[PDB]
Amino acid sequence: PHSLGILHASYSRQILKDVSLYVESGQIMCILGSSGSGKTTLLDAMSGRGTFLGEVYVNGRALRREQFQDCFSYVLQSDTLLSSLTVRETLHYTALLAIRRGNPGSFQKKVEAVMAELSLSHVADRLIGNYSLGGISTGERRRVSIAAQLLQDPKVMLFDEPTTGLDCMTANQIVVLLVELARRNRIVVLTIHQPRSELFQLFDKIAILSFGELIFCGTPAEMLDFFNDCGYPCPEHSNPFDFYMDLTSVDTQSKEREIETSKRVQMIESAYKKSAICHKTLKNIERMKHLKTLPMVPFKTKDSPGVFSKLGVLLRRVTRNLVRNKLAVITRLLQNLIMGLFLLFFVLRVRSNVLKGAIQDRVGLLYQFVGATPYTGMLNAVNLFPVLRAVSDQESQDGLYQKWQMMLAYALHVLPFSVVATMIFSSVCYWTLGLHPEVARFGYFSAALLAPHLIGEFLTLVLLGIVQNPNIVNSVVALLSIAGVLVGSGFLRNIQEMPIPFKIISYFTFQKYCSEILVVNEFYGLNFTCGNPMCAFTQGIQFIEKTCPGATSRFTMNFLILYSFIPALVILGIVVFKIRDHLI
Amino acid sequence: IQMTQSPSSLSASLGERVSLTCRASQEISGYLSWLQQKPDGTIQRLIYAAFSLDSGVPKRFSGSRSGSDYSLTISSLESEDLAHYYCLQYASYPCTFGGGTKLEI
Amino acid sequence: RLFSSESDNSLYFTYSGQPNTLEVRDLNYQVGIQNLSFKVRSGQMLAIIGSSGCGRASLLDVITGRGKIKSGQIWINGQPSSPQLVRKCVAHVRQHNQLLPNLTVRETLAFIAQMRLPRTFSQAQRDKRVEDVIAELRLRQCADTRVGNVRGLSGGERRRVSIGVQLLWNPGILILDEPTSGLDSFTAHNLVKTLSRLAKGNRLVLISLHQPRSDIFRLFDLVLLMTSGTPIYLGAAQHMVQYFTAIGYPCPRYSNPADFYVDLTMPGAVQQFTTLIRRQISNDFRDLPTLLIHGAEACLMSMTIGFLYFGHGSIQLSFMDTAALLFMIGALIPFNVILDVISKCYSERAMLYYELEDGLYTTGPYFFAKILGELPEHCAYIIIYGMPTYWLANLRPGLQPFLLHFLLVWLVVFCCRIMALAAAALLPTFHMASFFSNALYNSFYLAGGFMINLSSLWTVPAWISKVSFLRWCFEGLMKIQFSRRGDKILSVMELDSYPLYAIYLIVIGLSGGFMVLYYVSLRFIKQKP
Amino acid sequence: VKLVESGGGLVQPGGSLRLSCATSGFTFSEFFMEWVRQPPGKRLEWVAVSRNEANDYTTDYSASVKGRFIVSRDTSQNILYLQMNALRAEDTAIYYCARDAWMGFDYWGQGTTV
Ligand SMILES: CC(C)CCC[C@@H](C)[C@H]1CC[C@H]2[C@@H]3CC=C4C[C@@H](O)CC[C@]4(C)[C@H]3CC[C@]12C
Repeated sequence: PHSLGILHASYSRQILKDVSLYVESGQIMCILGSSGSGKTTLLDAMSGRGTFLGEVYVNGRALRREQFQDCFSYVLQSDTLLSSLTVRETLHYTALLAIRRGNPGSFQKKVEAVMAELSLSHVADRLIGNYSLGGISTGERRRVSIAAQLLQDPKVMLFDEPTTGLDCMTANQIVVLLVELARRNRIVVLTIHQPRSELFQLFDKIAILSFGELIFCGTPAEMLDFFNDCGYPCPEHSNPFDFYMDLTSVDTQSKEREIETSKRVQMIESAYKKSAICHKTLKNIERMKHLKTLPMVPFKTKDSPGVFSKLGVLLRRVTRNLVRNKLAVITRLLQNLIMGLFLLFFVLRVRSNVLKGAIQDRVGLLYQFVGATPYTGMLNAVNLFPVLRAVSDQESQDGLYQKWQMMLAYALHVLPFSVVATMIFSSVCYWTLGLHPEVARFGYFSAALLAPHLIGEFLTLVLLGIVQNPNIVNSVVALLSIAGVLVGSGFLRNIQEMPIPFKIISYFTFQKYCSEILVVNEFYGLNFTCGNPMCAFTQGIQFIEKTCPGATSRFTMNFLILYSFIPALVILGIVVFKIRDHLI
Repeated sequence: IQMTQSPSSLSASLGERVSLTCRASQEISGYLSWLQQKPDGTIQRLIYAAFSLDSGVPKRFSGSRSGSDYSLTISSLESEDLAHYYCLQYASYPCTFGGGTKLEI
Repeated sequence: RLFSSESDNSLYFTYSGQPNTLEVRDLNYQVGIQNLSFKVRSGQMLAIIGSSGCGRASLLDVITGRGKIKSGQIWINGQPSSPQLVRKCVAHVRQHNQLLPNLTVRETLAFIAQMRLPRTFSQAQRDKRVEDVIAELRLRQCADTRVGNVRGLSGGERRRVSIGVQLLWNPGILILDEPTSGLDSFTAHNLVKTLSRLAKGNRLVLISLHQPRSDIFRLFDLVLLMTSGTPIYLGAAQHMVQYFTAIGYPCPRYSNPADFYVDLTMPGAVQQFTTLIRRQISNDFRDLPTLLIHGAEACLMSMTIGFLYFGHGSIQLSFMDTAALLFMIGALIPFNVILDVISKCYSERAMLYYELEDGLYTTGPYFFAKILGELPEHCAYIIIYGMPTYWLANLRPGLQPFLLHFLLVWLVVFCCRIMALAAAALLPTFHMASFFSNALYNSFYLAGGFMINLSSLWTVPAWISKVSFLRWCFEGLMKIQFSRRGDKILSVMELDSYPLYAIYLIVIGLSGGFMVLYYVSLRFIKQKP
Repeated sequence: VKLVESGGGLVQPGGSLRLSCATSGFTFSEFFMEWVRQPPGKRLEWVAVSRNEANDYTTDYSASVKGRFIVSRDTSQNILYLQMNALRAEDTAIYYCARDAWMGFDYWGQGTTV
């Protein structure tokens, strides 16, 4: 039988103070405490996630602070899953990210095994979705999470409030399932916020934490025995859980009751320290450590696969999640189309035969396109990324993959959709407007409107990777795009006359190059008539030289410069995502 | 709540101004009153809520609050000012009185 | 002896009047609740435990009249239940507290008393009522502390402040929905003891609680056990077990009985307006971060517009450059203005709905109160955004053109603020309201006379520009800047067919129409959260 | 508003005593009635309180004299009565009879020496 032993553990202003526990396989240990108990910190300490003292013996071997990840599993409370996926597909993706053996046969075997073990075979081919729209229940989501955690075949598991946020039905069922997994030759340590009265005799060991101090730890029968030996017998029909919680809690509403409760808690802790249960636990730990006849620490199943394999798996996962959601694809493919139709409802034509509104409408169209493509990119990024970011920062602590790989897969799966959307919007709106009908100019316009879309999308992606609130990122990207289209473009400022700082700022924005390319492509071979106030621009070359004199000779280079803003930022995002694993 | 009154003794004469201080251990939010005990035994409240005066009291007494210190200031000292003075809090249960002040001239 | 018991058992604010009653006879609720029937009288505390509530509405909501059509009969004080009768005799304290953060307890209680007590009561009577409410709930040590969610008070203190607010008008029937939600064990015990002490007088208090674990079930007077809308027990809690063992269902030792049985299955309009505007001003002028952020963003945008179009130096600004500068000055403010207004409106929706449903005011004084409360900080924003940019751009010197530009910018931003208010009052959610607002803003932006010449519009875009404040603002700025300097440049364009006062009157009419739309949306549409 | 106290004397430890407080000029059932003593070594200490008609004429005493001092009231004549049992241990004071405690101690009496 395996064993877990925490000896003289501490954490620091101080959260833990000489915590020592001992659990075995086949038993289940529950932990209770108040708001200032520190059980979540203890769980994060044993799970290996800023100084930590004490030692952790697993199967007698004293494990370091580095091997905590390879032995202890942790089930979180968020329970974030993709909506447009099934149980079988999600478990297969998780196994491919964790296990790498060969043919998918063993993957399917493990998937159906962990589904039949946790009663997930009847809902194996059903979409997860949401419990409020007709999808699977919350208990089924928790079971899917537990199965994904068990796919790595662990032995010591930790549970951070698996019953909160659920009904009494689901809470009791999940408690029964955890008792099942614990009785199936495993170690399970779970935390409960408010246990019920019928769960008192179900657990094997019950511990209480108060301000980081262990008040008591033992069997419920020995718990009642020690509590009645102290002089506080539990009255009948009083839910002994809450009674022993309030008996070991501090009431901070005045300065005298607080001292009284502190003295009571200290006296109970002192009586527990001088009892036989703590001595028995200590001698059991130091005896199981020096046995030298038991096996060593059982580790996880498989190593971590290659970078390219995990990247491809994540790309396939996000592609399947995007395709199965029609709303997201429709939005990504129709945002630019709705924008173009809204602009056509106002413009509806350009008058290339008279100076009344030709240059005016053309500059307006270019400005609106340059100001609207990054807006749509940012909208798509804010609408589609946060769920993938949550999945990534939830699954990265398990040692499956990295976050920058997820960002790269997101970029790779949003590239072709944005390309197709921009191409469709251009092919629908360009020919009707009558803006120099041609094929090469059409392709140049399509590329010059596709590049800033990707630039803004990647900028919003990086900002959402570094900033948590999506609305702040939305507002900041909107303001930045407005400032860029206002300053970098020479439509309204005459860059040849703007001040030096603004002229320097305009060289770092893609809006300048985009506007220059669009002007060179539009006003190159077109003629104008005014049949004095504005008729000094009878030819488009004059307006080009007025706006951007030497742009017609820097066209191709400009394109390259545009294509220099797409990949580099992505690289920066990687670095940004690295900072992510140093900020959470 | 413990009420510390200052000073325990003071010497003054006609025409000068006296200021007694009362300090509370906790916050009472201005729920403080002042009691005056004459040498014969007659007790009478002069100021309630530390800012308002009762009916039938001379206008020479007044009260103010600086931080956590409630100051009872009496101006134009007269012969009617030889007595004992106490501060009283009634914002929390039980009600506790002040240490006292022997205003002698 | 584990809980605090060094408390005062005195009653400082009791109920004066006849005892109130509440009768429910064979009530059934659909769209669950089947055969609900009980009778409570003043002086008793009824706690409904179990799984109560069919959908988004609780049992108290369906018995009080909110919520889905009843099929029974409810009697309030001998008379049948009615919305006006419930508003006059029944008070409700929900589980979500909605109080202004920048106010204290005493000021909030005084405002609620002034908005609730009749006009014949003197100021001394209102002060005495506030003091009695404070002393009844033991809030004398926090009467000068702010209720900010900011440190402010605690959870139990905020709950007590809410109970005192709902108890200022001396109700005869009080109802509470989850009062101990999110509180500590000692705080919940003290709150239950305070509610029992309030019920000790001549009031009828009803409480909805989900799980009275150990002590909340012991401190109960009358309990009602519900399972899927069906009642099981109705009577004293201390005998509940003695009832079940009388039927053949004993409670095991060391087990809560509740869970074991649950799992088994006057004054006027001007006064109200004055109090509302005073409360709004006092709550707004104490929010330093928001005002600082607004001033910072205003100064930033104004100064960057001034530096981008810096008129001083070697070369002067051209005609098209000045046109673009004026268009940007007209079109940059609306985005931030609408965003701030929508956020500030949706940050108060639940509180406004509760105050409108409880009967404090009826959409008459709130309109002018909000207008006059947003007026001063909006005027300061207009100053900071408009005056320290006219000199940086080196525009037409003088006093009259500068004042006219300032007034036009102020009127346009006020019209934008009223439009954002109407958009917030028209749609229930933040996202759709912001989307409709940005759609209208971009439509008015494309309707300007700077991008599509204001002449290549056949019927519909021309009619849109006729009601577009951005186009009128641009035309007014152009007429102020270029006329009498000069008229031929405005004559070759289409910005000389409307004089200055005509544009001002058109802007005023658009503002009035937006105000009428906002008032209609506030009066005819419920501001449900 | 007038409060006069009477019934004071000297009594050996082990006996019992009853002091009276006559009130005039206000409604006796609509206001509290407090006994607040002042021993010489002491500064000032409230001992007994009796609530109004709204509290069912409930009484209360401090922990220093909880169990030995009993306050009662006669509404027919508006008279406060204070019965002390086992006195003279440290119960030598100038006991005063006041009206309101939660609204500030106002309209004090004259006090009787025991
Ligand atoms: C429910 C809560 C979170 C309300 C959310 C309000 C947020 C989303 C609103 C309110 C405050 C707003 C921000 C405050 C002001 C600024 C500063 C400006 O230079 C950038 C815009 C920015 C940053 C706004 C973005 C939008 C904003 C973030």
